[PDB]
Amino acid sequence: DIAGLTPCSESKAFKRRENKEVKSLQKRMAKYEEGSAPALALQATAERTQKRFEFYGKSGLLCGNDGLPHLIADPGLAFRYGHAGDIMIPTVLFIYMAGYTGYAGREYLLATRGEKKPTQKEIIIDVPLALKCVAGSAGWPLRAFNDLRSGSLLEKEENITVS
Amino acid sequence: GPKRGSRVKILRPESYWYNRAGKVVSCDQTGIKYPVTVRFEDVNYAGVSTNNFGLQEVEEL
Amino acid sequence: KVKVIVDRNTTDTSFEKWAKPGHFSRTLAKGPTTTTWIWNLHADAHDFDSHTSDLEDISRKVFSAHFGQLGIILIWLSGMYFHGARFSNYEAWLSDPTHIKPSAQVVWPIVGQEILNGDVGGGFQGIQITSGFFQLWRASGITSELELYSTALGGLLLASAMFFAGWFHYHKAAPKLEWFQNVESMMNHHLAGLLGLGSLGWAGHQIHLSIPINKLLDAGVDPKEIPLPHEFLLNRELMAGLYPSFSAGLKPFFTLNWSEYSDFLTFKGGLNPINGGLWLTDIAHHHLAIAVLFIIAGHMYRTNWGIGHSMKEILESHKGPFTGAGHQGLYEILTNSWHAQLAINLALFGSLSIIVAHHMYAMPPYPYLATDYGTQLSLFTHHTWIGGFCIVGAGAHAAIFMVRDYDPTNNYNNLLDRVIRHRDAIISHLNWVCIFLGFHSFGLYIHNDTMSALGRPQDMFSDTTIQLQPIFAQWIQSIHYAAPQLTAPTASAATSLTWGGDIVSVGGKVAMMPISLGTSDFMVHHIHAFTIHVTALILLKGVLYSRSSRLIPDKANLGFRFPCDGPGRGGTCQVSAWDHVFLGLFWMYNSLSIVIFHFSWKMQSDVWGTVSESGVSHITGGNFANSANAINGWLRDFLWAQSSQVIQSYGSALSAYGLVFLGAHFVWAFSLMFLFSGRGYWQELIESILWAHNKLKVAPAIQPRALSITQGRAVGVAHYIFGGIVTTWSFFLARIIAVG
Amino acid sequence: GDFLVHHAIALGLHTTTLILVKGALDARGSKLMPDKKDFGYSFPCDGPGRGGTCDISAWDAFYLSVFWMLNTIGWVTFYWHWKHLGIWQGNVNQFNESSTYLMGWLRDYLWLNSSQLINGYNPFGMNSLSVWAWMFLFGHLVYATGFMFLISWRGYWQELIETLAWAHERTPLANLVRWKDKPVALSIVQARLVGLAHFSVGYIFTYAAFLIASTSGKFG
Amino acid sequence: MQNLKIYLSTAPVIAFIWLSLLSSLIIEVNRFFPDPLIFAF
Amino acid sequence: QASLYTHHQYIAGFMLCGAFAHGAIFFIRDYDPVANKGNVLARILDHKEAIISHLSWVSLFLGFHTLGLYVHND
Amino acid sequence: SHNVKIYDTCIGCTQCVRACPTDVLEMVPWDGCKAKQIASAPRTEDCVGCKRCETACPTDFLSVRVYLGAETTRSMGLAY
Ligand code: CLA
Ligand code: CLA
Ligand code: CLA
Ligand code: CLA
Ligand SMILES: CC1=CCCC(C)(C)[C@H]1/C=C/C(C)=C/C=C/C(C)=C/C=C/C=C(C)/C=C/C=C(C)/C=C/C1=C(C)CCCC1(C)C
Ligand code: SF4
Ligand code: SF4
Ligand code: SF4
Repeated sequence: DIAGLTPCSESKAFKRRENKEVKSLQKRMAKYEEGSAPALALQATAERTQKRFEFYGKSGLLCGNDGLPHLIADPGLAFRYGHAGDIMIPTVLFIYMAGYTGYAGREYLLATRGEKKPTQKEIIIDVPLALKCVAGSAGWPLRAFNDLRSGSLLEKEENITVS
Repeated sequence: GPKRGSRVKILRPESYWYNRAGKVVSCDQTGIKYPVTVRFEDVNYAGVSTNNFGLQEVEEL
Repeated sequence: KVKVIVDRNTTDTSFEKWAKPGHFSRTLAKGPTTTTWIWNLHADAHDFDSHTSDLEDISRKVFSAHFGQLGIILIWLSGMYFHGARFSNYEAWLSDPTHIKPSAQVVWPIVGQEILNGDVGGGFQGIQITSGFFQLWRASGITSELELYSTALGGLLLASAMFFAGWFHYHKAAPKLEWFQNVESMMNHHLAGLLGLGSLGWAGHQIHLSIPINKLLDAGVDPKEIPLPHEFLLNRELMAGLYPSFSAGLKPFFTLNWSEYSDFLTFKGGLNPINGGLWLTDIAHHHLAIAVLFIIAGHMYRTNWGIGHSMKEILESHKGPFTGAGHQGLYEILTNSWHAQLAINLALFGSLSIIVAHHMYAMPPYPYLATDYGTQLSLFTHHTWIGGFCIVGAGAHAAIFMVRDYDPTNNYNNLLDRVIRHRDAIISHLNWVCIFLGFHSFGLYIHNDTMSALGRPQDMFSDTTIQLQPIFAQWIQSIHYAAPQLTAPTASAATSLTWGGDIVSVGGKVAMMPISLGTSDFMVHHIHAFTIHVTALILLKGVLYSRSSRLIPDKANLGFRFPCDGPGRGGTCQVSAWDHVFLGLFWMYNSLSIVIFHFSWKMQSDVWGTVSESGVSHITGGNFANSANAINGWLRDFLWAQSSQVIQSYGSALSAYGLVFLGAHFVWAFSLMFLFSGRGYWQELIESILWAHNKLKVAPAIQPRALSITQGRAVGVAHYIFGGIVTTWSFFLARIIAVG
Repeated sequence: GDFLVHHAIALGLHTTTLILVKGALDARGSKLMPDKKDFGYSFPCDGPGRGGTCDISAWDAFYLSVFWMLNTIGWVTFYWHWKHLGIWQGNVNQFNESSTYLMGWLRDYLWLNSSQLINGYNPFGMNSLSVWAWMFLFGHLVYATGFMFLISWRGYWQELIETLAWAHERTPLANLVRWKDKPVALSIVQARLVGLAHFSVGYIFTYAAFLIASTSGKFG
Repeated sequence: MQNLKIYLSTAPVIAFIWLSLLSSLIIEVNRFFPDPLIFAF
Repeated sequence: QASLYTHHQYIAGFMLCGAFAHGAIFFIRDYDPVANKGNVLARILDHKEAIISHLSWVSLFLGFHTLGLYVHND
Repeated sequence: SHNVKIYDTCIGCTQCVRACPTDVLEMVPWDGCKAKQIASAPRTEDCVGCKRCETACPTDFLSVRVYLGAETTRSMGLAY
């Protein structure tokens, strides 16, 4: 299909790749009589591993010749051809994960800025003031636009330069 | 000219406080080349918190 | 004269000062101006000469903090026994040691990492152990799991007693200076009390526990039938069955014929050809013989009673014609300054570790150390390095004494004095000895390398070709295999098998056979000599020129640890006496690293491997003296050849070595960033990034500053050594745990 | 595997420019030392003041680029070689399978190629690659020499020469023979320049021997 | 208790405590929801 | 081919690293800010950091993520 | 011989003159200063290049800046 790939469920080497692991695993657990937890621990992993195979085959990942599932970047490809969960969705997740801690770091420096000596306030955090920021940081996309358009996000031209 | 305690912005090209606010600790009534003395909360590379400037450079805000 | 003499309620135990970082040194108490104050805190925390002045304040901090280290070591020993208790396979190992491999650590299943649990033995899955606890615990007569929990708790209990001792002797009741000024008491006690009694106490454990137990094991019983330990000392008739002389009671000891005990106190020498260890009968006769000798040697110093020497007399009564006033200054140096007394301690107590690495190797004193090769290797490489650093400790602190604690008024025309004065002679000659060995030790490989590649093997120094043989070393091994005749008349045999003895087997493995010293053995020791000299050049030069050199007359006033003085004089870069320890660590690293590669692949070549009956085929098939003459065969036969164990492991039990192996490359190559670069480029670059944070108004109030010069040099050595040792760690274990 | 490498390549091009683009724009001056316009082009430092300037110059900035130049080219010439090796040897599966994880680079490309090269000087006899077997060692020893100049800085060696120029001076039979030009530990910048020469000369001869003698040993 | 808090508010403490809250959480998310390559569930 | 392709990559490397060095020797000596006031060269020196800072972002992005994937795949 | 030159910015703190291990900088009286004192370098001969001067200047950007020239028997500080 896409890019000369095939869905991993209808792949073949992928099916080798799944059923070659259990063999090497089970031939190993034949050395432990069931009265041993190692007989159970190995068993539980073989059943744990097969779950993910039926998951990867189902979810529709694309395995190339090797049988290993690949991904696809472009929105116009992921979206239209149906699998965007590889990056396109989690690339939104991350930004909200990263910007949240990103923007929660900016407010704290603002709130702790005006004082007698902000320095000791950076070493020793007052967690309540940091908590009020961790709370306030949520919905940073809407709070970033506003510091952006109100003009309070940038520090403008009093920055220092050299020559 | 400029008066003690009032905030300042510094346009001196070679400096660590260039375009950075500072508070005059003292201004001399004299003919000194560099009469005004400012003070900055920030620290220089040398660890210097204070410096003398010329009237042509210091500007009060 | 010698009294207790302590203060009371000196400091105040409270958190007042924990919330005030940098409270100790006057410079740090002012809070961070820049980011360096965060770094300058840690380096100055344990430096007690910057904190304070008098020895009362320093020593209390020093003494009270030794309890800290001991309180940590015991939490460590407790943890190691506990994981022997619950998570180890020990019982299964204990019954069938010739097969089961040792394991303690167990990996939680999550994140697909449970594959690290290897199938080992005794129906168990876990990590291999190279530490060697199991083969100690057999020699201590520990069988069940209950003895281990009792140590884990007892070890973790007494650990809590130390921190209280630490608290009690700093805050509450702190000794005065005079108390720490009593050496002769302290030396009577340590030598008699620790080592003298601590040997008897252990010589009393072996006799009533290990000697009886380890006889019942190799007799073929197993832990299920073994009497409890308190059965042995509470039953004679039980004990007398093992060794009949217990029926004699204590009379033979008192009636003064000790030949009576020749059953359970022997003099034998050689390895026991069942367990492979040293015969455990004489090891009791060992400690006992030492303990009696230490307690004697603890009485030579007088304290109250006017019997025994003082120190000051011993030193000041030695004056030669060559040396002028001899030792008149040494006493008031070593009792008035810690760094002086620390450099002396780290010197020996460092190299004593390296000495241990040869003995535990050459004559293994544990049951079944032979059948596990990873443990003998891991304990030869361990103690060398630990002895290697503690030597460089002597190089660093001796330099600290010069710069700081050294005053001329005490020592004039002294042995210390007369050394500083001719120093240009000492360093110059040592500097010649290195260049000498440089071409002779090393260069002879380049000859061997080249003459090979030119297709003229008739030339390269080898066994068939030009003979360079270790005459003396060979000749030494002659005496000691002829020793248990006349020079050692009462013995079973020679001390160890590395001498001219014969091979010994267990579990189809070679315990120890003899070792032959050929030309390739000759050429290497001189490379050991070459490195050990060069690394002495660097540390000695650091001590003698610490104060002031010919080019920098003031150097002392610039401190122990400083960057260059100028760019002037062609630049002074890295002239300080902290910076000669910087350099010594790359030669230490180099010196010891090849000490190992000599060991590891000599020992695989000429000793280890399975007993094949016919042929005694080794691991490498006995290629060393032929294999490695030139640097030619060190890539092929050693690094290349030996490393095909670590690389092919992924999805295997030891795969965690395959990751670490590379992970130790990344950290090593990462070090080069800090060694090759320089500050001012990194401080300029940070100036740009601040423009980014400023533009977004995110500028921090603790100003980022690039690492200081000597900071960047330290973090450069930190990784270069770290990442470089962790390779050989991963390269050895993955090698032998597979093979051995 | 093709994908992940082109980002390393792309990485190497930026950090090389990042260094060089910096050295150009800070040649005039920066916040730390804004005299560099008038202080010369290649100079050791401004001294251990105001934070201990080192490599502050614009030559020392260039100096650092070479070390990255030799990676981003090393990554290329590696990635070109071992994609082709499989194709010359008739198999596309050695690369695109093991190319993703970093072990195949070490475990497959480096381990197989080294077997032919090291057998040149073999004590059993000289192969026709014994030319390169030697040089591949000559390549490391120069590279390894290069660290002595890059790591150990001057002031250590200048105090060492002092002891030697004292010994040669006061030793007998060498009193009579003396130097015109008083020996001195070579300049700060001079070493780094000498240092980076060894680093490169060694960096090239190993890969020049490995590449040639891998494809001369196998013939693709 | 005044000063015990201020110490617990130092930089390295929170750096330890708060990462060990992520680390633990991110570890256990993988306990119940194992092997999450793509967001498909 | 191998002995060639590597030649012209390395010899292309050194030449660029020299293109920037003489780019610096330019700015360090024979550049004149007066006659260049308001030029295109002076506009670049007017923003040094933007160029420096963004190359510092791109080089880090590729830094963490490219290595971060090789390690994850390992 | 190294070059050392001094600027208007001096406060006359003498903290340079205390630094020079060869005693180059020598305080010359002056007028426009607050303390009416200015350093100066009569010997460019014996400036070794330590730049212990530039570390000692309390001034924001230095009142002394040592410009390293060529290096003679003295300015190399040779005992040989
Ligand atoms: C939370 C504060 C904060 C914020 C808002 C930013 C924001 C920024 N940094 Mg940054 N940075 C920070 C902390 C922060 N940094 C710290 C603590 C360090 C190291 C000590 C750095 C080191 C750093 C470098 C080296 C670079 C940036 C860059 C950037 C810019 C691009 C974003 C990026 O890719 O960074 C990527 C971030 C990193 C590589 C490291 C960040 C590590 C985390 C985020 C720091 C921890 C945050 C802190 C614990 C939050 C506490 C919250 C609590 C007090 C309430 C952007 C302006 C880049 C730039 O200027 O390009 C334009 C750049 O080159 N920063
Ligand atoms: C028989 C008497 C005796 C004994 C056994 C010890 C034993 C010890 N001393 Mg010691 N000491 C003594 C008398 C004695 N001392 C006297 C009279 C003085 C006065 C000059 C000193 C002054 C002194 C200093 C200044 C230092 C020691 C240190 C040490 C320890 C050595 C370091 C080590 O590796 O320990 C190995 C540890 C063990 C083998 C664990 C066993 C530890 C247990 C608790 C036995 C300790 C017994 C000890 C005598 C205390 C008992 C009395 C107390 C319970 C009331 C060790 C615990 C060093 C040390 O660690 O400082 C804390 C150290 O720096 N001692
Ligand atoms: C492989 C790299 C390498 C090499 C070869 C050396 C070599 C040397 N270092 Mg060293 N060093 C290195 C890396 C290296 N270093 C690194 C990475 C560091 C960082 C910590 C240091 C740090 C360091 C210190 C701190 C010290 C040394 C010292 C020495 C010298 C010891 C005397 C000696 O062996 O000379 C003998 C020469 C050799 C062994 C080289 C072999 C070459 C052959 C045999 C000769 C060639 C024949 C002929 C001349 C060919 C040329 C002909 C041609 C022109 C046509 C020696 C020159 C010490 C020193 O100088 O004091 C003695 C010293 O104090 N180095
Ligand atoms: C056609 C191209 C070209 C030209 C005309 C120049 C011209 C110049 N360059 Mg330049 N340069 C170039 C390419 C070029 N460069 C490239 C490609 C680079 C990057 C590598 C540089 C990097 C560079 C720097 C960093 C500097 C110059 C400098 C100079 C000026 C003086 C050069 C000098 O003193 O050399 C004199 C001759 C030598 C120094 C010979 C030294 C030998 C070198 C170190 C190579 C040694 C390695 C050797 C090949 C190993 C042999 C291997 C064998 C033993 C096996 C001069 C204007 C300098 C300048 O203007 O400063 C003000 C200066 O600092 N250039
Ligand atoms: C730092 C320095 C000192 C002072 C002055 C000085 C100018 C020397 C300054 C600059 C130094 C240097 C070397 C600057 C730049 C070096 C570099 C990397 C130049 C490379 C530029 C690359 C360029 C254009 C590529 C442009 C686009 C191309 C090919 C592709 C075109 C095409 C596409 C993409 C598809 C095929 C068909 C078509 C349309 C032809
Ligand atoms: S640059 Fe770094 S090394 Fe060279 S002198 Fe200044 S401080 Fe010492
Ligand atoms: S130069 Fe710097 S230090 Fe010397 S006097 Fe003028 S100001 Fe004070
Ligand atoms: S550098 Fe020249 S001037 Fe500055 S102190 Fe050292 S000698 Fe005196």
